[PDB]
Amino acid sequence: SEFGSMNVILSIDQSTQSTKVFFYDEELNIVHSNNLNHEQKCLKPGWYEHDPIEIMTNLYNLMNEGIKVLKDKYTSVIIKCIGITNQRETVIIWDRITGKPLYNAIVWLDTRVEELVTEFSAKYNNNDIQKKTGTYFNTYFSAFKILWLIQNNPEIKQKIDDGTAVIGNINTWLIFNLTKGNCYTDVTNASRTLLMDINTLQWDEKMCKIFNITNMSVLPEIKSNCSNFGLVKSEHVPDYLNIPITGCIGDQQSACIGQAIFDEGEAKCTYGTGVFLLINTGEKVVYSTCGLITTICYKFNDNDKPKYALEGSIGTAGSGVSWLLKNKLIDDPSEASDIMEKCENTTGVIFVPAFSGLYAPRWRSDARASIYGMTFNTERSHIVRALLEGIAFQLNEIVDSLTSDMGIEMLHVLRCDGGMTKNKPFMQFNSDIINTKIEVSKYKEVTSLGAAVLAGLEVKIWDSLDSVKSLLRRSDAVFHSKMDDKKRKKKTSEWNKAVERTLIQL
Amino acid sequence: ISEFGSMNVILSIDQSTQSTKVFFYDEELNIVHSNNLNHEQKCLKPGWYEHDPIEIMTNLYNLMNEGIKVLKDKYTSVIIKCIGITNQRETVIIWDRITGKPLYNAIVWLDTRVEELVTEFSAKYNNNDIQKKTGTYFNTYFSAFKILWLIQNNPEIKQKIDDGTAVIGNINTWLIFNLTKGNCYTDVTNASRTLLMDINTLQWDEKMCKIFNITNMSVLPEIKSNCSNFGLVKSEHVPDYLNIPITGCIGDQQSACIGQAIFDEGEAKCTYGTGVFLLINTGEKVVYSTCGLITTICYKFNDNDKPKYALEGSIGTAGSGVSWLLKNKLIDDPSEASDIMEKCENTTGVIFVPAFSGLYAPRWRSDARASIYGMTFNTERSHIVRALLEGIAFQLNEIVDSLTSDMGIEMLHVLRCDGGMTKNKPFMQFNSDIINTKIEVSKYKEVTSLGAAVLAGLEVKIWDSLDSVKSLLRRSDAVFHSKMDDKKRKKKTSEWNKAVERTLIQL
Ligand SMILES: Nc1ncnc2c1ncn2[C@@H]1O[C@H](COP(=O)(O)OP(=O)(O)O)[C@@H](O)[C@H]1O
Ligand SMILES: Nc1ncnc2c1ncn2[C@@H]1O[C@H](COP(=O)(O)OP(=O)(O)O)[C@@H](O)[C@H]1O
Repeated sequence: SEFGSMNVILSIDQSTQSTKVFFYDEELNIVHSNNLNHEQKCLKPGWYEHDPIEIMTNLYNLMNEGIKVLKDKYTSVIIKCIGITNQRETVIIWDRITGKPLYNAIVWLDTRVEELVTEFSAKYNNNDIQKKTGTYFNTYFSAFKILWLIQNNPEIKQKIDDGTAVIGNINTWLIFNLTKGNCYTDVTNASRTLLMDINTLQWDEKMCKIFNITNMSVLPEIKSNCSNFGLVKSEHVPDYLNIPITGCIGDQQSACIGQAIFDEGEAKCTYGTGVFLLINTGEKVVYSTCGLITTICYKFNDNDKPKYALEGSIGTAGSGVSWLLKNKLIDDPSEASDIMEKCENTTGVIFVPAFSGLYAPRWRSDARASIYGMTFNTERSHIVRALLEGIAFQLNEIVDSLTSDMGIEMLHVLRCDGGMTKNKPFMQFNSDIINTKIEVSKYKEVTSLGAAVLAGLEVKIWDSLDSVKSLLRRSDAVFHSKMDDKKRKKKTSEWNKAVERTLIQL
Repeated sequence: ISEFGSMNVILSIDQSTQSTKVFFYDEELNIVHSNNLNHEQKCLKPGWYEHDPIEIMTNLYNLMNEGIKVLKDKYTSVIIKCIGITNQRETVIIWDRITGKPLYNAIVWLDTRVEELVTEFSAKYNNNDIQKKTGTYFNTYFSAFKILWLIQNNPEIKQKIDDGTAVIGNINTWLIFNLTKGNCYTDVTNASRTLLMDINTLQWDEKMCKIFNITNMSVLPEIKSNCSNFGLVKSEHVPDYLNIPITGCIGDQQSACIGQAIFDEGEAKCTYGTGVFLLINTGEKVVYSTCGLITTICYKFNDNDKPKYALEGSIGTAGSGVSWLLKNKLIDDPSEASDIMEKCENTTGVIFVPAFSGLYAPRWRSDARASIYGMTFNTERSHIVRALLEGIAFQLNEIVDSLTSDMGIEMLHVLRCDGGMTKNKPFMQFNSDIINTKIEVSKYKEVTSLGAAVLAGLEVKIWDSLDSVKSLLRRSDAVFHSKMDDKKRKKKTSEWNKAVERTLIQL
């Protein structure tokens, strides 16, 4: 119909929970979006799988309905290019010629490989693994899952050996189906497999040896984030025939592009159910001394030195707000904002909210949630505030660890997203204790945003990264530290003591 | 009007902190009638706590006169045979011996204006010699530091003590003085709560009075035994009571031991109310505590009798931990606490050291705070509520294990329990397990007025022997025996010990 010309960028965000499509214009407004859940298959405990075909069929459905919606509004709809971003680590093995999965996707959240990680960790110098791949052995990354498949599945062992299978992360799987055969990954995804030399950006021989990948040609070419990943040829999305796929990045790194985290000492934190952090380390490979992850932030082109990052997680810290709600200590999450406005301090109350142990730098799985310093005067308010403060303290320990390893004194910025960022009193406390400028982005959808940006740069939609930079840096709330260093030292040491009581062996 | 025949009764007066109660017991110890009246709890500035001695007296006369009218409007021949007095202890009044005017309000045991003096006097004296003399260290609760404060900030009180025309009395003395229009008496149990009595010889102490500026020892009432003739009622305020004998007198906590039939060594009572505190009968042995608990007099029936002794321990306002769960929405009603301990068999590793006001005896750590340990995302209101309740039991067990170690015994004969936490049977059962004791909950709520009726009736020979009353008094309404093996007790109390360690370790 009637409304004229419309040039768009398709950004696909294939998430854990669902599949999203965003149609961006070249000013980076969302002209249209939709999404579709897929089933989160948890068979026995610790298992977590996806139907790779369900995901693909959801994707086609979304692509086809989006373009009809756009074409029913505008006169000349042009989809210029396609950006792909995705749940990392999650792995599929399939048949190179029919494209049938030889098994479901095994999601990053899956832990059936826990016993193997223990075994292989007892046998190998985890220190040499960290130098090679940027991380110790773990249950999240793809390799131990690829291994489990090789060990409990004769067909997968055999078609890996004969060279007629493909081992792919979700991006590879998306691009292979859309282009009817192309076998690619990018640097950021490749870095989440346990198979890639973190220094040379190549599939690693010794790592594959460790993991029984006997034939290295089943692994897709590692491309850079901007690159030609092929043309759409699928007959499932007829309107998209011959449209170029031109950006590809893992979700967490995509959100760094959406948050314009481009230079060293620039960092982004998500405060959702999970609370985790990425610090851009410039062109320097920094290895952590406290067990945090060395990753690839991005590499735009083949000529570029890649930019590196450091990664840290405090698990599902935002679920401590759900736990206050279960125990009636608040009635609505919004009440947490209210409480931290009214309540200036906790009157000496400290909450070490280690419900699942303490993560980096301490690494203590045996730590539990502990509240200290209460009197008859203590109220829901004080306990709720302490919990929230306990989240900030954990986060500060990670920042103080990563910044110590990087040889810097302070973060340039911490760009923040997720639902806890609606709490401004809480944002302010994080700024105080960490000693950092905190900016909350203008955009919710920083993850799809980064893939659109990458895809648009590759086809030269904008004339330079600087053109997009100032668009991307728009903040919606800004925070500077209002706490003196003497008071920071005093509080974080009261925290340290409370963590000591929590951990001392008796 | 009044046609239901003959009625012989014992009057029991319970002059409490909060109010004044009258109980008319028959000689089967049924309550034929009771009534009561609040008096004002005066908290001027912080730490201060006073009563109007006249308001109390006037409440008492009002209750006495309305009770007897009620009885006389029902019965044909009402006979009030004797009167028993029990009372809030430690609370002190100084008055004029001849007019009976108070020279100042009563200063309630709960009052702490004397805190600086206790600190001073404690820096100066061997608190160890004080304990041997009086059964306790210096404190803000007992009468002497309040009598002292009065002497120091009040020239009239200093002067009329010096010249011999004033009386220093606990609430019993005050009651008996006004009722009999002049008699000046106390009993052994009240005397023991003044800081002025030799805990061994039952005499007012010279040296202790020296310490406290009681320059003239004749202002102190004669120490009587618990059964004794305290005088006849002569007051014209209660005309119907003229010439009725006052024949029992005891401090409230010791009266409850009499009502709970706590007569032999190794027999103990615990109250689980807002406050949670314990008394263990030590037989005829004066046992001094090695952990700062109080050596007191349980009772002495007659002048010929060797007194029976007790040990006393308090965990402060532990029952208020249940109010704190309610403020923080962790339960909706105290009754939900019983429900929770039925359903919830354990706390899945969760421990609550409920030290809201610090830890009392044996540890004595004012710097301890309330602390909760061992939680995961799976922890629920139930687990925290049960942990708190279990934390109360563990504190109590430390006190029992202290007192029993000083007494040279291995186990309590019984623990007779009262208060509203005793409606929670799963909680009573856990205390029985951890402390390792038989727990009996009495048939009677009103064990405090019960004891004074018993004492008054024995004095006038209403019953033929203490054994006559004993079996009546020992009626229980619930009984608990330990269902926990000693290996599990050792494992739990040692997990508790470690949690108290984390709470207290200095960093
Ligand atoms: N006003 C608030 N104050 C503190 N925490 C909040 C507030 N609102 C939401 N949260 C927490 O934020 C998380 C939800 O944020 P979101 O980013 O949508 O989660 P997810 O990462 O699961 O998508 C939950 O942990 C929730 O309890
Ligand atoms: N079912 C119960 N479980 C646990 N505690 C209870 C229960 N019912 C009442 N309580 C507590 O008992 C105390 C009240 O008992 P009571 O002996 O009447 O108090 P007080 O000593 O103030 O007169 C309060 O601490 C109250 O919260």
